[PDB]
Amino acid sequence: HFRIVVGLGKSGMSLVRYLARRGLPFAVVDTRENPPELATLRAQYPQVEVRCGELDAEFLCSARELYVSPGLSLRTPALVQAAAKGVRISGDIDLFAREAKAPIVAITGSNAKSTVTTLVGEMAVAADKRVAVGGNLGTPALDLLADDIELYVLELSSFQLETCDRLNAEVATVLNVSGMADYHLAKHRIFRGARQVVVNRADALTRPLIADTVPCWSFGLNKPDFKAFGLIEEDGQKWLAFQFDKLLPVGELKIRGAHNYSNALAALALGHAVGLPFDAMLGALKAFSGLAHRCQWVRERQGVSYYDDSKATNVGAALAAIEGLGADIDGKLVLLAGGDGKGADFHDLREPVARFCRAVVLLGRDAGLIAQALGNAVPLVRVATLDEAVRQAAELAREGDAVLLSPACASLDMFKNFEERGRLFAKAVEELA
Repeated sequence: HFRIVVGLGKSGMSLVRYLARRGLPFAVVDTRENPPELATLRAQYPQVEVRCGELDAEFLCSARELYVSPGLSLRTPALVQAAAKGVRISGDIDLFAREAKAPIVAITGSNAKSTVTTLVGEMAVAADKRVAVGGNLGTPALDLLADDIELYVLELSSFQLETCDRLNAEVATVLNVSGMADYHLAKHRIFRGARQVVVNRADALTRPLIADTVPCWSFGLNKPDFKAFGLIEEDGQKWLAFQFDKLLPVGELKIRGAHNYSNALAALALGHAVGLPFDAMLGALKAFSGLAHRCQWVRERQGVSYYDDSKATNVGAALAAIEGLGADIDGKLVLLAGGDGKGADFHDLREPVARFCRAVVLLGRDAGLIAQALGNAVPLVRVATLDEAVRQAAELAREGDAVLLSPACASLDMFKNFEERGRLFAKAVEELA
């Protein structure tokens, strides 16, 4: 029967391409008045009606089925009236789930899902599989469909799972949970029809009831047991481990901190469940420097490692990296910070800096402001350029320390965006003698 695309974004346009190539009659609605895709849609799909305006329950009831974009609230009045008359409320992921003829790795959770999703993708690439990665913010799932594909890796948001009826994922995981009942019930739908699950030993709420009847792999930071990825501590070294077997000393990883070890172990668990070899996975794990500008490893020079965390444009993001990297390393931190502070209260940085920093290097407009908030009990130096800051940190860092650009400020006083700031930080580091 008839179908309607409800919402015209990146996912909506993928629904336009999918329904058109399959030869199915459909129409499109959007609450805007000159949406961007309107010029392309009038030129490339001239036979499709595009109804721009406030949603009308009357118009939607001419469809037996609707595909709602993740942004829109499922409690929008027109959508509630349409489901009462019997319209099936669906979405791109629900169509993808019915059309896939290859296993699906399905990942949902907090912001941490980007590292795990990216890792499993690079692991599968290292294993010579034809793999498509998408979902959530990323390539729309329906665009990934192809008959040569051997493995789908999907980062799914709570909204995308709300309109999904039965995903039939080969392995599925909710990375972490800990009110907010609706958020976690939606995420939990990722387990509908799942043939394997990966659970977090640190968070009992990520374990679905089906873990008692389907293969259940776990990850965590303590010592692993049957079907578990964990940490073994033998001699003075911590090792990533599977069951009784030591896989790799964490010191050979480029990423740092407890959260990254857990993300690495979850990615090992997910990749294992789909038969990725350990040798391929561990090599990819060793080569992964991190996400662009999220505490990203740049270089090791004379036993000092340099980390680009330029995305930390606020106090909260920088405190997380100061405590995350500081608790993990053997030495101490040399922090580079400063820029546009947005009037933030920098007081929250004093104690972690006193506990983890050997010195602080300050640049940017609000460098004097951060200085007064840190006090006169940590060694401070104020510089004018990023290259001065990098060389000044290298003159302060002793072996085993970490040089951390976690500015806690925006970069627009001296740079184009934070990404150019991190890119130029890496350049100054790569140019040290």
